[PDB]
Amino acid sequence: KFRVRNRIKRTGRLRLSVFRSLKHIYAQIIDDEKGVTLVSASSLALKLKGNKTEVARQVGRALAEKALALGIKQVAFDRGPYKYHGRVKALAEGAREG
Amino acid sequence: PLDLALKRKYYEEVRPELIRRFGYQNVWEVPRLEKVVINQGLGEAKEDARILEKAAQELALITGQKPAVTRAKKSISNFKLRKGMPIGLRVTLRRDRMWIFLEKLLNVALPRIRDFRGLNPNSFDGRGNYNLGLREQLIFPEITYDMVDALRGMDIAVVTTAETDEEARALLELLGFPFRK
Amino acid sequence: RMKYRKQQRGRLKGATKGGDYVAFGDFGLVALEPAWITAQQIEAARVAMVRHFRRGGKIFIRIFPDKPYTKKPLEVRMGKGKGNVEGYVAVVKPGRVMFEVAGVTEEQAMEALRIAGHKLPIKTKIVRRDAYDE
Amino acid sequence: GIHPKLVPARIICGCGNVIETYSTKPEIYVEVCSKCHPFYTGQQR
Amino acid sequence: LLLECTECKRRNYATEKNKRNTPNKLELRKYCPWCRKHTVHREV
Amino acid sequence: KKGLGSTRNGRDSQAKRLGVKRYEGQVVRAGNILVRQRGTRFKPGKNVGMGRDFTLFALVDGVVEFQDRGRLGRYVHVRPLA
RNA sequence: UCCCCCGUGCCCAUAGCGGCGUGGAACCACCCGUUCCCAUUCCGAACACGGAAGUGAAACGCGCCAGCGCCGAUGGUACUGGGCGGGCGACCGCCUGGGAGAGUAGGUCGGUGCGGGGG
RNA sequence: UCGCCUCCUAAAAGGUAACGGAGGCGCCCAAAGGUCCCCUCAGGCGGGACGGAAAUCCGCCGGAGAGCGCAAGGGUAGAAGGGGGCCUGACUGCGAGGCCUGCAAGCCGAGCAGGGGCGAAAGCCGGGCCUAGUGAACCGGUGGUCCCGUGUGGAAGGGC
RNA sequence: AGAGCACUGAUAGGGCUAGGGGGCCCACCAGCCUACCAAACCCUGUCAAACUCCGAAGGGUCCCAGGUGGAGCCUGGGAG
Ligand SMILES: [Mg+2]
Ligand SMILES: [Mg+2]
Ligand SMILES: [Mg+2]
Ligand SMILES: [Mg+2]
Ligand SMILES: [Mg+2]
Ligand SMILES: [Mg+2]
Ligand SMILES: [Mg+2]
Ligand SMILES: [Mg+2]
Ligand SMILES: [Mg+2]
Repeated sequence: KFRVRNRIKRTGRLRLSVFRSLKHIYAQIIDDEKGVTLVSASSLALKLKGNKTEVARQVGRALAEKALALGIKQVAFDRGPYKYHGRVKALAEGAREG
Repeated sequence: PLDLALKRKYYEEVRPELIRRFGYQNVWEVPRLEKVVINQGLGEAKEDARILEKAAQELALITGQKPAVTRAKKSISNFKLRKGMPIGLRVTLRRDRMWIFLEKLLNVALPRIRDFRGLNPNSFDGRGNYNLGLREQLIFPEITYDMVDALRGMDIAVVTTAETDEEARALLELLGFPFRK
Repeated sequence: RMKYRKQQRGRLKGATKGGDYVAFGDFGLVALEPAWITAQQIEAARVAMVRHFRRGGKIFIRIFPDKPYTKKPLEVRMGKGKGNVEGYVAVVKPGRVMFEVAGVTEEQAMEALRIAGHKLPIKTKIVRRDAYDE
Repeated sequence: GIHPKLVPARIICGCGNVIETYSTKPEIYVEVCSKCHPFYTGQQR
Repeated sequence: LLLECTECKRRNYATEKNKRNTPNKLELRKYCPWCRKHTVHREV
Repeated sequence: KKGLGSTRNGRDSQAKRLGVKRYEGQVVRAGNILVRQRGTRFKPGKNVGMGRDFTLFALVDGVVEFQDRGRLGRYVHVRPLA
């Protein structure tokens, strides 16, 4: 069902496991080995509005702001069951851009 | 588009009379209609070439959408099914597409059936999957004659949100599913 | 049967698990020492029981020849004996309940098992029953 | 599209009429009105 | 069925095999050489 | 005495040295191999890996260990560090 | 520090199957529509976008049962190192270490770490 | 029968013999190769125009009993199994460290540079799920190569 | 080894039951009983080198410690 959870676990660490629900989008940056989460970016758990696609694009810009003061740079995406298309792109495409 | 006859006659009549008879707590317990599937028990025209594909350009007249061919795996040599890549015409239809055919099922494609007593009252599998069999095909009004060749029957299944064995049997009784009692 | 061909031997090691207890039956037969009981003393022991009492009883054979015999015919040494020239045998170790029957008293059944007990190369001891069921 | 759409009009029931339509061919007459009551409908023998 | 491929506007070879009867009568693919860098290779 | 000739059952194949090479708690270097095997009986874990023939070889210098993921198989890892 | 929900990770069936009740404030799912990105070897079934008419029925999480399933001792036994003995024979016995399998009582409708939201 | 592959005999590291018990190979795949993505079986029950114990369909049950080219074994749906797209990494130059082992061999392999494929990226790609599908050396053909080339310059032959 | 039947196959008895055997409905072509042969499944009790849901004593390998033994290691000469 999931695979790519394992696919990344081969390479490095720093799981960025994104959860997308019908009105909600939560994006962490979670590290294994130690098995502990870090930057817990969200929107329906933050306070951002509700237009979905163009809303993921900003939570994506949050981790950047939030993490680059924590010793972070290393991308390590974690697409869920989803397909790198809409909200997951916008969520992503702001990341390194942030 | 989004409004049609039995479309209205579904919500605007069929659901209520189903609940005063039986008795439902929630709303998503009524037997609404989820999917209609069509299966072509072919195998014949598999042989040659001039005919086998034409079992499709018509089954877009009954649902607007083109159909689908499918095949098999096991190695049955009892008739030229080597290894497995045969014939299997099927189609599935939802929303309005699943409605017009229904609106055209119990209304125009009915009277011209040999010994038309109604529909089978015994062919029940408990879970809302009543089944029938369509020998002839001219009963579909679009299926005329002026552009046909021969017999191309098929059988169609029906899927419900029903629970009991008697349930959908009642749901049928108000959409247009006569039986023999 | 169906199985497949032929099989090695098996040194009857610990006079043990080849063993049971009088289940569905009144009295039964036991093994004092091991052997390879064949599909020809069984029937020979079987019919010997029936013939003691015509019209009566039920004999419960509890061993089965699932083993191949192998003999060569007067030749030298090559390949493995197809054999089976006597057929099949049943691995028998002591303690095993060979036969057991039901349907009569004992004076009519202390002998039917005494007889067939003579159709065996191994010493036997008739089992009364002893409700030691496990 | 990639297939003909759903042009509605009238399916000329034989009795009187039904609108309904879509399918494909619009002005389709059909002989037996079929629902419309032509037999097995309210019982009639 | 044995086979080997040479590159375009310069003869030099590499190694593989074709199969003929399986309709594959032409064979041309890209490859990496040790002279020049990357180009179209043929056959013969 | 002159008899028959032959059967069909003397063919065999020659050995493949199927085994675990280094064991748990053995210092191993870089590149070493740990499991020659048929299939994925022991699976590659931390700092291990396999090509082609299911051959568990240490990516980096350290100590070898076994943990049993019951369900998920058996896993040979590498403790680099020291 | 604790309880619920959500994402997730570990220990790997004392988590599973089946049945029974609950949960809808937020949570998530069902659900409305396919105009645009995307898509079905037919189909918005699924992937996807836009979203608030309806609901917790489904699916899902939480509590109870023990029917199946699983876990399962102690005890004793088979077996076996190692030393030794008996029978020509198939085999058996003694001592010192190790100690099963299955069967019994019993247990089990999971445990736990991180983050986030709501209590 | 002679070489190679799978199980047992192989007595729980490897290995082990017998004209012991049972079976295979001397092929193959431009897709059966790699990258990214979608999907997950056999069987059973019950309904279904053909056919009919067994044809494509549908609801439920269904954790692997199907499939993975061919013998067998290990493995495996948390894919190596079934579809689609883009590709040629069945690259070149190297190659630490190691399994097996008398020699010769055989086998796995991270790491770098040149250049490229796929993917948004992490990353993967030095043939195929694997274990069989092969032949020292001598001699000779074909294509390149800053080479040697007999007093010298070409040439002839040789060499890589 | 052992033991077990959860996979592979083998088996005695009983049970319920797909199929067929006797007997009527004597034929729409189905049906009921059955000291009959019989698989699916269950209990009773089992068989196995190429069966294992389990599983030893022992066996091999690395670390630590005792261990100085004609131990072990390396190079070379010679053999059998
Ligand atoms: Mg080209
Ligand atoms: Mg060149
Ligand atoms: Mg190139
Ligand atoms: Mg290996
Ligand atoms: Mg409070
Ligand atoms: Mg492949
Ligand atoms: Mg397969
Ligand atoms: Mg044994
Ligand atoms: Mg020491």
